[PDB]
This record gives sequence, C-alpha cells and structure tokens, in this order.
Amino acid sequence: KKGLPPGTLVYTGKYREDFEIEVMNYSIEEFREFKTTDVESVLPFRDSSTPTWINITGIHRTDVVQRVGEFFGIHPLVLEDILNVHQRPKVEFFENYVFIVLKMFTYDKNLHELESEQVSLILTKNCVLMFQEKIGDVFDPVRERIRYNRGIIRKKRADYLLYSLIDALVDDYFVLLEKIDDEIDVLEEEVLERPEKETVQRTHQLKRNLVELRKTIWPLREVLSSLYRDVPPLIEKETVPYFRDVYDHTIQIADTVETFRDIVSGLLDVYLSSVSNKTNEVMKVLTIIATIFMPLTFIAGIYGMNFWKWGYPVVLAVMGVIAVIMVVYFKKKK
Amino acid sequence: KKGLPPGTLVYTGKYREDFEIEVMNYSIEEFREFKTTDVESVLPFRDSSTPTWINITGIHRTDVVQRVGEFFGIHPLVLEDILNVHQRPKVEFFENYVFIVLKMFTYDKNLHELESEQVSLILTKNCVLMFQEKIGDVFDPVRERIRYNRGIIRKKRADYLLYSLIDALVDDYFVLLEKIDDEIDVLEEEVLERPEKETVQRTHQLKRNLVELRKTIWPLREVLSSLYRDVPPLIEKETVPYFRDVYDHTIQIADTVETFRDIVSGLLDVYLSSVSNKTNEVMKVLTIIATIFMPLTFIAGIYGMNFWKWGYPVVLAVMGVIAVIMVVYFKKKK
Amino acid sequence: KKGLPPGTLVYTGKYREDFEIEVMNYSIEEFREFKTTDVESVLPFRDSSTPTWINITGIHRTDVVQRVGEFFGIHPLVLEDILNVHQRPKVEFFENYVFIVLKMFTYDKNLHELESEQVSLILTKNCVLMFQEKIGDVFDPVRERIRYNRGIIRKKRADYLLYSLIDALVDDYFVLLEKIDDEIDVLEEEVLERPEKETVQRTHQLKRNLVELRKTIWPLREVLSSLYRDVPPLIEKETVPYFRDVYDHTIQIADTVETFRDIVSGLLDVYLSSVSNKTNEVMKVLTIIATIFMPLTFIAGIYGMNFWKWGYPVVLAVMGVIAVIMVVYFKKKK
Amino acid sequence: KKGLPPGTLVYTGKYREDFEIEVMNYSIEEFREFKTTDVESVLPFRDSSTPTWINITGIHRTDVVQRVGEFFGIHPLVLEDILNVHQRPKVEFFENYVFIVLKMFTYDKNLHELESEQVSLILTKNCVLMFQEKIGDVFDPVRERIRYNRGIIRKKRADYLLYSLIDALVDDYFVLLEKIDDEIDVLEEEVLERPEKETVQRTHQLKRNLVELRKTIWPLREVLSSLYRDVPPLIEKETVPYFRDVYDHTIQIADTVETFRDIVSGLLDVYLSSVSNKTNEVMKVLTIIATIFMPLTFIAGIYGMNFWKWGYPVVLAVMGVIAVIMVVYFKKKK
Amino acid sequence: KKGLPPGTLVYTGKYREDFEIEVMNYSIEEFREFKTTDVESVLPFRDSSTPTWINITGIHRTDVVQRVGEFFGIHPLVLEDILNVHQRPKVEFFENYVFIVLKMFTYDKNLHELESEQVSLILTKNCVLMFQEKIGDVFDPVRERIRYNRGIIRKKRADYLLYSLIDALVDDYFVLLEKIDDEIDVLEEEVLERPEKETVQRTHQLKRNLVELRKTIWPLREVLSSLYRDVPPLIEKETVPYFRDVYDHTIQIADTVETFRDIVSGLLDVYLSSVSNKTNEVMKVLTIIATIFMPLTFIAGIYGMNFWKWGYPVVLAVMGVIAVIMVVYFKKKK
Repeated sequence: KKGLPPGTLVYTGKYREDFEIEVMNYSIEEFREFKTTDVESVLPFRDSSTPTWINITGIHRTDVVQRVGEFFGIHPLVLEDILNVHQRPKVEFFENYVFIVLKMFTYDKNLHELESEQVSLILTKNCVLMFQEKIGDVFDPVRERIRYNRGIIRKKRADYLLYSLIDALVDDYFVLLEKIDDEIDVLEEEVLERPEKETVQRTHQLKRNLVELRKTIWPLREVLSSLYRDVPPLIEKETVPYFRDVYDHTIQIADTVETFRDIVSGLLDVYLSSVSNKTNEVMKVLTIIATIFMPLTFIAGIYGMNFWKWGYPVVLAVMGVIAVIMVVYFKKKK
Repeated sequence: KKGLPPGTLVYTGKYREDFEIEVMNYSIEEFREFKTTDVESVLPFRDSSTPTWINITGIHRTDVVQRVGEFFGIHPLVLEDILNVHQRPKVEFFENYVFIVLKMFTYDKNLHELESEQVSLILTKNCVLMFQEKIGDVFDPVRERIRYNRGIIRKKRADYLLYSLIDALVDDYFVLLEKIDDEIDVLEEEVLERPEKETVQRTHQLKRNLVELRKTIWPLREVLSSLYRDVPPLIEKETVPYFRDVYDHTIQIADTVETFRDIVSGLLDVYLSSVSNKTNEVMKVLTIIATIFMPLTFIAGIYGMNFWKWGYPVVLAVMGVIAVIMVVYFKKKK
Repeated sequence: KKGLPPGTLVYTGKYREDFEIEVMNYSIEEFREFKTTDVESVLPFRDSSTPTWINITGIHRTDVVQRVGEFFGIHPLVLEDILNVHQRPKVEFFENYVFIVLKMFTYDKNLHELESEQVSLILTKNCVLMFQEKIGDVFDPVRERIRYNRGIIRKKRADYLLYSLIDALVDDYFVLLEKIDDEIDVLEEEVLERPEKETVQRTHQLKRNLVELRKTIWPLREVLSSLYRDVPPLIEKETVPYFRDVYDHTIQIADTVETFRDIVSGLLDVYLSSVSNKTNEVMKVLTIIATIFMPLTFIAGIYGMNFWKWGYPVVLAVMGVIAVIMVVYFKKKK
Repeated sequence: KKGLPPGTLVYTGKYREDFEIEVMNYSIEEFREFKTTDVESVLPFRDSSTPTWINITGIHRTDVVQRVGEFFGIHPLVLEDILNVHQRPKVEFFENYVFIVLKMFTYDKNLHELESEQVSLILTKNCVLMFQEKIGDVFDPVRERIRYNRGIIRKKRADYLLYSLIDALVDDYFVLLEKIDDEIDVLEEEVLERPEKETVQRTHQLKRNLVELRKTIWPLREVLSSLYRDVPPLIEKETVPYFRDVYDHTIQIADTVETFRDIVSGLLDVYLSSVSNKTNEVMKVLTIIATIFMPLTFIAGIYGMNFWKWGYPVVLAVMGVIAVIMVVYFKKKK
Repeated sequence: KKGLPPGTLVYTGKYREDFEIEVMNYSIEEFREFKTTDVESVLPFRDSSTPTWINITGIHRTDVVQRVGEFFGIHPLVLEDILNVHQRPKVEFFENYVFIVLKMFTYDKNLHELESEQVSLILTKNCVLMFQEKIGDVFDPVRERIRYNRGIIRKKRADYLLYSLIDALVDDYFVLLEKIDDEIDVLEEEVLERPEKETVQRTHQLKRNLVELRKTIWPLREVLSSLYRDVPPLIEKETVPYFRDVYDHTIQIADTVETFRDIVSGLLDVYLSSVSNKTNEVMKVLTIIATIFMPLTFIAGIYGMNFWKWGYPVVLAVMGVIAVIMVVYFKKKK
C-alpha cells in the first residue's frame, strides 16, 4: 500500500539491511574520510568551511534522518519525501537549501527486470547530504577523484561536488541505455526469424521497462531545466556551463528513450507479419495436397465401386495428366 | 436525465438516502464535536474565532444547502455546481470564499466498473464547508488527528484544515491506483498464457475505466495548478510548502495513470499474438495429418479398385517410405 | 460545389422552405410578442430602450438578410458568413456589435447519421438578432422564461439574453452526448457478442459521427475562450460569472467527446479478437475430425484391399486405441 | 536533383513549354490588358500610381525573372526561391515589398495521384507580381471581376488586388477537398463490400495524397497567421477584415484535411475486419463438409472391408440419425 | 565503452585512421591554402584580419585538439563534446566564440543502414574551426567557390564562410532525402504485389533509419531556430536574410522526413492485408475442392459397399446433379 499520516518519517522501500555513514570532507590540499555507524560523529560538519559530502547508506533508520534533519534545519515535508521512495524525481527550492531526489537503476542480463533505489540529495552551505536505501552504487569514480586529486574536484566548491554526483548518475543512465540497446538489437532480430511462445512475453516486458524509464527520465529533464535558469548557489559562469554538459546529457537520454519506445511501438506488429507469412504457407501445403490428392481419391472412390472395363493405363493415364493440369494452375500464386 | 432551468437548486445524483451534519471545531487547546440533523444549530459557526470543519453529508436536501449558502454568502451559481455532481473538478477564486470541486472514487474489486461521489469544499474566513453525497468517506484520518491531537493539525489555521482534507483525499488515489495495479499485473500476465471469452470482455472495461479515471485526474492536477501561483488567504511559507507535497503527489498520480493507459493501449495487439501462433499450431497438426495421410488414403483408394498382384509387404513398404519422406519434408518449418 | 464570388449574399444551405420573423420585447415588468413576414415592422427595435430578441427563421430569403444588415450596421463580410452555412464557429469582436457563429445538431435514433442548422447570433446596443435555417429550435425554455417571468431573464439587460440562448444551445449538446452515449453503452455490448455484417459498418459511422462532432465542439469551446478575457458590452461582475458556468459546460463537453473517440479508437481492435478466437473455435472442430478420423479412414482404406484375414474385432480394437491416443493428445490445447 | 550553387537563378521545375506575360492595370473607370513577349514593355509599371497586376506565366526563362527583380530591387535569395519550386509555402516581409509563395493543385479524377506548380506573389508600391510555371490557373474569376467591373475590386488599392487573388486561390481548395470527399464517400463504401486486389493499392494512395496536401496546407494556414498580426502596407480597415474571411477559410481547410486523415487512419483496419469475417464464412463451410462428411466417409470406409451383414436401411438409418445429431450441434455457433 | 571521466578529452568514435589539417585563407583579391602535418603552423591565423577556414580532419589526435583549444581560449567542456562524437546537434553562445555541432550523413544505396560523422564548428574573430572524423566530406562546392572566386564568397566576412559551409551541409540532406525517396517510392510498390521473407526485414530497418534521421534533424532545425533571434557577430542585413533560406531549407527537410514516417507508419498494416487477402484466395480453393468433391467421395464411398444394383449412369447422373448444385452455391461468393 502507501501512507496515511500528515508528515512523519516512515520508510517505504525494502532495504532494511545495511547502515553506514561514509563522509568525505575535502578542501584544496587536505582530505579526510571515515565509515561510521554513529550520527554524533558526523553532525559537526554543518558549519564547516571545507567542502563536505555526507553519505548515509541505509535510510531504514528513520530517527537518524530526523536527527540530521532537525539539526540542519530541514522542513518536515522534505525529510518525509526522502524516505517515501515512490516519489517523482523533483527539484524543490527554498531560501537556504536546495533539495533534489534522484533514481539509480540496476539491470540484470538475460532475465528481463529492473529495480531501483532512491538517492536523495540536499545542498546547504558547504554540505552534500546523500541518502541511499542499499549498500553499493555508481558513485565510485567520484570517490576516486576525491581520494587522489583527479581533475579539478579538489579546487572547486560544494555545489560543483553536487553537480559532480549528478553528472556521474546521469553517466550511469548512459551505460544503462547502452546496456539496453545491445539487449534490443539481437533479441529484436529473433522476432522476425524465430517467432514462438515467450517471444511475445519478452516484448511486453520491454514496453513496461521502457515506460518505467521514460516516466523517471521525463521529469529528470525539467529537473535540470529549473536549475539552469534560477541558480541559487550562483558562482555563475563555471558551474552553469558545466551544468549544460549535464543538460546535454539529460536531453540526450530523453530523445534516446523515445527512440526505443518508438521502434518497440511498431515491433509487436512485425510479429503478426512473420507469423501470417507462415500462416499462408501452412495454408498452401494444405490446399495443394487437397487440390490434387482430393479429386484423385475421388476418381479412385467411384472406381472402388463393385456391384465398361478398359482402364488401368487408360484412366490412370488421364489421372497423371489431370494431376499435371492442377500443378500448372498452382504456379499463378507461387 | 439532465438540467433545463436557468440556475436553481436541483440535485442530479442518485443518493437520496442519508443525511447527517457533522461539525468539528477546534483550537490549540480545546476540541468540540457533535452530530445533528438541524441546520440552525450549525449556522452561528460562520463567524468563529477558531477553525471549524463543517461536513454536510447527503446534499439531496435542496433547501439545507441553500440555507448555508444564503447565510455564509455563497453566490447562487456556485450552489448549483455543488448539487450538480457531474461537474469537472475546478477551483473558483472569489473575493471572500474559496471554492473547490473534487471527486471520491469507490472501486469494486474483481467485478469491474466504478462509481464516484462529488466532494465540494468551501473555505470562508475560518470555516471549511464540506458537501458529500453519501455517508462513508476516506477523511477518517483527519478526524483521528483532531480527536487525539496527532501531528500539527491543531496548531495551524483554517486553510491548513482544507489542505489536510485534500491530502487525505489525494492519498486515496494512491490506494486506488495501487488496487488497479494489482488488478492488472496478475491479470495482464494471464492474458497471454490463458486467453478466452471473458478475457476480451474485462480488457475493454479497463480501457473504459482508465479513460474515466484520467478525465477526472487530468483536471484534478490543474485544480492545484491555480492553487499554487495565486493563493489569496496565503499565510505563504506555511501552506505553500505543504501544498508542494500535494502538487508533486498529484503529478505522481497523473503520470502513473499515463503509465497505465500506455500499456493497455497496445495490450489488445498482444492478444492477437497469443492467438496467431495458437492458430498456426492448429494449422501444423491439420496439415501434417492431411499431407502424410491424404497420399496414403489415395494409394489405398486406387488399390480399392475392384473391376498386377504382388504387394502387401511391397506396397506398404513404399507407403511407409513415402510416409517417412513427408516427415523429413515437414522439418524445414520447425 | 462551393462559392466563387468576391463576397456578396448567397444562401449555401439546403432549407429553402419556411420564413417567419418572431420578436420578443421585454423589460422588468412589461412583455410583448408578435410574428410577422414584413421586415419593415421589426427594424424600429434597433434604438429601443428595452431589451429585445428578434428571431429570423429561415435565412434563405437572401434580400431580407441584406435589409437588416444595412440598417443595424453589419459589415458585408460578416453578412456573407451567415448565409455560408459551412462555417467554423467563431467570435468576431467588431467595434459596435458582437458576432457569433454556432451549430445545432439534431440526431436520428437507431438509423445513424447527423445534420445541422447554423444558428447565428448578433448583439448590438439593446437587441439580439437571431438567425436560423429552419423552423424549430432548442430555444423553447428561453421563451418560457420570458413569457412566464421565470428565473432572472426579465430583470437583466440585453447581453444576458444572449448568454441565456447560448446557455440553451450548450444544454442541447449535453443531451446529444447522452443520446450518443446511450447509442454506445448498449450497442457496444452487441459489438463483442453478436458479430455480423453491419456490426463493422456502425463502428465506421460512429467514428465518422465523432469526428463530425469533434470538429464542431473543438472550436465551440474556443468560442467562449475569447469571450472570456474580453467582453466589450461587459457588465462583468454580473455577466462574467454567469458566462463561466457555460465555459465549464463546454469544456466538460470537449473532454466528453474525446472520451468517446478514445474508446471507439481501439473498439475495432476488439472486433478482430472476437473473430480470432471464433476462428479457432471452428479450427478446433475442423482439426479434431481430420486428426482422429483421417488415420481411421486410412487404416480402413488400406483394409479396402480386395485383389491377411483375421479381424473384425482385431483391427477395430486397435482402431479404438489409436482413436483414444488422439483424444489424449487433444487435451494439451484445451 | 536540387542544386549545388550558393544562391543563383536555377529552375528545377518541369514545364519548359510556355511563355506569356499578362498585365492588367486599372483605377476605377478604366482598365487595360495586353499579352506580350517583351519585358521592356512592362517595366515602366513600377512607378504607376494605379494598381497593376503583372503576371509572368512560365518562369523557366531564367533571365526573364532576373530582369524584373533587378529593376524592382528584389533581393537575390527571394529571386531563387521563385524558381526553386519545391519551397515551403512562406511569406517574407522585407523593407519595400511583401513576398508570398503559394501552391496550386490540379487533381486528376478517377485515376489517382496529383501534380503541382508554384505560384509566386510579390507586392510592391502598387504592383502584384505573379509567377507561374504553366498556362492554366484559378485566377480567371479575378480577371472577370476586372473585365465586367464586378463586386468592389476596382474601388480599392494594390494590396486588395493581392488579397483578391488569394481569396480566389483558397476557393480552389474548397473544391479540391470537395473532389477528395467524393473520392472517399463513394470508394470507401465499396471497401467493406468489394474486397479485391487493387483496393488497397488506391487506399494507400490516399495515405500518400492526404499527406501531400497537409504538408502544404499546414504552412498555408501559418502563411496567413503572420499576414494577420503584421500588415506593413496597412489600409487595415478594409484589408484586415477582408483577410479574416480568408483566414477562417484557410482554417476551415486545415481542419477538414485532418478530418479526412482521421477517417482514413482507421480505414485500413476496417479492411481486415471484412476479410476476417469472410475467413469465418469459409471456415464455417470448410468444417461442416468435413465434420459430417468425414465421419460418414469413414463408416463407409470400414464397410470397405472385403476379406455381420444385417442392413442397408439399418446402417443408413444410423448414418442419417448421427448426421442430424451433428446438425443440432452446429446451432451453438450461428 | 561510454564516458566516465569528469570533463577531459577523449575520442569516442571508430575512425582512428587519418590526419590532415587544411587551411583556406582569403580576402577580396588574395587566397591561400596548404596541407600540413604540423600544428604549430596553423596557429597565427587566429589574429588574421582576413577571413580564414581551418579544417582539422581526423580529431582522434587528442593533443592536436587540446593545442587548438588552449590557443583559441576554447573552454574544455565544449572541447569534450567535440571529441565526444555521440552528442546532440546544438548551438552555444559565448562573448568571444560561437560553437556548433552538426551531424553529417553518408548513405549506402540498395544495401540499407547508414553511418555518420560529427562535424564541429568554432567561430571566433575571423576563423572557422572545422572538425571532421575521416577523409571525404560535403564541403567540395565551397572549396570550388573559394579558389575560382565563384559567387560572392570572397566579398563577405568570416561569419558568411561559416554560413556557406552550413548551407552546403543542409543541401546534402536534400540529396540524402532524394536517395531515400526513391529507396521508398519504388520499394513501397514492391511490398504489396511481391510479399517475401526478407521484405519485412528491410521494412523494419527503414523504420529505424527514419528515427536515426528525424531524431538528428529535429534538433538540427533548433540549431537554426536559436541562431535566428540572436546574431552575436551579426553583420545584420547581409547574413540575417541569407540565414532564412538555410532555415526554410532545414524546415523543408523536417517536413519531408515526417512525411515518410507518416507513410511508412502504417505500411505494415498494408502487409497484413496482402496476407489476409491471399489467405482467403487459398481458402476459396481449399473449400471448393472439399465442398464439391467431399460429398461425392462420400456417395462413392457408400456405393463402395461390398457386403440394390441399378446405376452407372443413374448414380453418376445425380453425382453430376449435386456437383452442379455446389457450383451454383459458390456464386454467392464471387
């Protein structure tokens, strides 16, 4: 089911398994990280001048979110939507904090199905609050840039770090689609030249799969559309243009998914075609052999009477000619 | 049946049974409630210092609705659109009172097709006038929060009471959709593997019911559209943020309804794919036992002539060989 | 067959039968009504202080229309579109008069097909000029309101009179949809279960009707759209609220029509399903009796050899075994 | 081919046979017309204060168009867009003249498909420069209005001359669609009751043609859209109101085209229905004579044994009873 | 493999074969060109007072591109999307340099499916920086115009040279469409009257290839829509109108691809009719020879009784009578 209260902290998902707090504070020269299971050890990062990313992996522990929320000054309505996993990826704007909800898919090969967790992000002063349902993600390459000063992540502010985690999750969508395209191509070829039972079963799954994505990606476009024109954390022409490379990344997917659904729309029709092509050929064999073997067992049936003479190389000779008379007629359709 | 007069008080619904006036007045410290059949006793509540929730259930009583409209100061054209329950969910903005028309869906499981009542809301000064068609609703959580002081409902003003009732009403659609989801997931799956008579029947009703739903949800989103950028009795940064967690809740439902229709649209094309191959499976059996058994019923037919000697293990030997030649020939289509 | 002149007065319609000029002049207290064929007797009303409604039934009298225009002050371009019955319902806001083109459908039960007369309206100073193609209209209740002092038609000015008629015309469309709904709600039931010759025909005609209805209601809503954010003669806070109830009524219709088209769209798809299964109903009986009786007409055909002895109950015993072997095999499809 | 040059005068049309220049100059009481092959005899009509309609029929003569453009001061890009006939119907607003591209369709009756020529219209000081590819245009009624001095064509200025032609060009489309309506009204009838081989050959040509028009009419509507809210040469109190009845006329066309395409849309699906029902009619016949005459040819097959005696009217009595038993079973599907 | 780094420089295509730098510098009377394998030699062109076209064919050399970037002050984020060939055709606007990404199509005739290379363009001061993947392009007519001094390419500025290359590209899409046109116009025919196995194969591929085009031309028009109401380097009344004939052309393309997509849309609905019809032709032959011959193989079967006397011409007379009855009965279906 769903929820019924007015605005309380309740988890909706199904990852009541893991709990970690992977914080990675870093400036221009120094960086420190630690993976703890205590909130009192990570809260003081609030008024820290050094850019800090606070990852909480295991949002089943409600009280922890409430503890982090009441301290940072997050309004009740927002903290709820962090735990409510069936929410529409959105962008909420307030006076002192920016709130963003995102999704992260993980697809299984061969067996068709995809399940996702809700990655919640919040930007305040110099902090990036991250929220996951389960352990393990696709933020590993972002961690790598922090750990060994790769690129320019160390040089930049906190909102860049946000935009670094966003671009990396959008990068995962690329890989996701890149994994889907290879899964369509050959399996879509086996629709025309290998049509049977589960061939349709696997198709309806893809439509559902594609709808699943487009309904999650469609608002992702407007997510970045509202963040391009207003810019509350400003620092304009360094973060904003970097954001276009992420917007070009999101608009890319938008039309890329419409490409798959557009093809799979007319893909189910192709099935009936290659099946109807074999409907007629099974109708052909059945008709020819009834067209010629039916009159000949009929002329043998009346000959099978037993209550004029002549015929063995007389009737069975015209029986051989009439058999050829019907074969020639059967090449005005082949 | 439809209307004809210029704009009088006529009830078009078919619930002329129940009638009970329920009023719930509360402040930050006190709480009072009662259930009566007299309208004169609920009138002085118009100019109350403390927020008041006036629930008038069973509006088939024409003059009773009129009595409230005359006292509170509600324009006659609106009082018509309350008794007329076939209206499109809309939001009217007046200088004094706020008017909202909403729907409440009661869905019957297994046996398909749905019926709905019209919940009309009016917000003036510090009162919320609620108009229902029949006894029994989904606003019990609101009642439960007033009665035992749960959440923050007591602390806030009169407009929050409106938004509290709206949150409970919108949360019903979640369950409504969640019930339709479980009435498709296990029924759509059985469309391909178990296709029969009532399989096409209940398929078309879903198509009807989804359209019935989307044409009521589509304006229901727009009900909140004007209820965002205008907001006359504002109290801004208290109701507006709470509103957004209902606007993102109404969009979620709206787009989830689109997820439903899109799958059901091309669902009937899948049905023909489940038949096409099961038409050809009946074709393969009908052609084989006519292409192997027609030439052998013909050879026995010509051997039935009774007007060369030799064969019993000579002719049946070749009739068996020719029968095997057809087995090899029927393995270029499997 | 259409028009080619620069812009004069040619009646393109098909009702070249009747001609009557009905006039209803009323105030807050007095009321008069008279019917005449003399055009000279109905023109003095142009400068009348009291509101008046002039019905010009049967516009096939080209010269009569020319007389009214040159007197009331009607630009020839506007006069032309009135006799041009193949017009897109529109609203012209000329500096001194309001011009509105409309449509009125009368439906035939059982035997489908629809036809319309173009009801044109003009508001200037204190008079409403009405135009019809034939005798008979849906404006009977309006007359009943003026004659018997019903509602608030006597008390108001001349623009309300215009909106009274428009309210009546829209209310006609409400019954039309219900009549069409009742010609689908019960006819749809026999589309799936009684599949015959004309069953396909009516689907096409309803699709034709709904399009011939769509492209008349789609602009009809936009007629009021421009008539919403403008109104030159105005009296806003006394007309705008009234008019709105009609704009909510037309937007109800606009959606209602799209509701029908949406159902009837994939209604023909259902028809092939009501055939594919019914083809396989017959495919069963045809295959059964040739799969069990074809080897048995073959084993008895080879026993038709006359040129082993043994059995009457020796072969008929295996004939009963081989027959049952095909009865067991035919329960992997049922 | 299309082209490789930057912006030169190249003719990609295929009507290199005719060459005539027709000029009509008038004021209000006088008018002159002459057909000449010289361009130096028509150039001095640029500085003519009285309205001049210069028509250049057969633009294949490259340099002939250039001489007009060089003298009247036409910019290179437009000059090419006169000879390049594939151009998308557009309207160009420049500093000293108004340019308009319009298509004229010639429809072939019975035998389908249609070809087209490009008409170019340039409006300068007091001239309307017309361009054509072949002798044959729907501008005759305009000529006849000038010749016998009909309507009000004389009284007005130059831009009215441009609008007159356009109004007479739009009227051709009313007839053009009228010729398509009938090509559907009569042929679409015999689609459901005359299923041949080349029936689909013509149906597909409507799906080619209805696209051919809507790609030309779509810009046409918008060609007037911009010609509504702009109008540089002004005299709007007689030109703009006249324009409106050409704009509604161009909307009437656009709306009717998409009325046709929607009926033709689900038309082909109707064809499969009339085939699937007639597949059942043949399925009904093919089963009976194999459901009754397959077991009866079998009982005579077991009586084909010749290696009990009893009856002739005893066996044929049970052969006749079993046969009528199957006649009763065949009344559970009809 | 897709991208994972932050915003560095990596080639993503497949053509890591060639490397050529081609520079064309000119003015009113002068012209220069050369092919160098050294990058340092094409650097001082940035500050040339004369317009220059710098082509860097073979971008895979990351260092070469990086060298040009840091020299021209091109921001890394833009430089990425140059080597990142898997992008959306977009237009960027900076104060000093203008950037444009445009796809270029190469099509193989008869044997379907196509391949593309990304052409990057950077305009700054008086230079146009082109970025091809492989040797061979569509910029030949331009090179012809620069050397021989054809047209007005010499007389205009640097931005015109960018526009001269753009029109040369938009023109190639006309050639691409023309090929695909005849790859459909004649191939569409031979699907109805020539139905085969691989015929459905290429039908689906052109469904995809239309998406590949339209989902690349759709934003290729937006490239010019943004490049219309902007004009940073301007040169106004010279380039502004020139652009429009490149905009009108790219509109034509968009209106041409949608045309195919609308015809090829329901092209497979025709194919099921090509089956459905010839299914029933085969159904007619299968029924007749079982409707005339089956009741006569039954009479001859019961006449094959061996356990009345009379006729050879008494039975074969009624055999002929019944055979005729079935012939007359088959004239209610032809």
